[PDB]
Amino acid sequence: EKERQNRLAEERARREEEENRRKAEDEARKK
Repeated sequence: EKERQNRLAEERARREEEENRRKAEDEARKK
């Protein structure tokens, strides 16, 4: 269970950092 939950949690965090770098490069284009 913990293996599964941690895997899903890192998948979530990776998607989150994807969106963060994405908004970052968007703002960069606005610059």
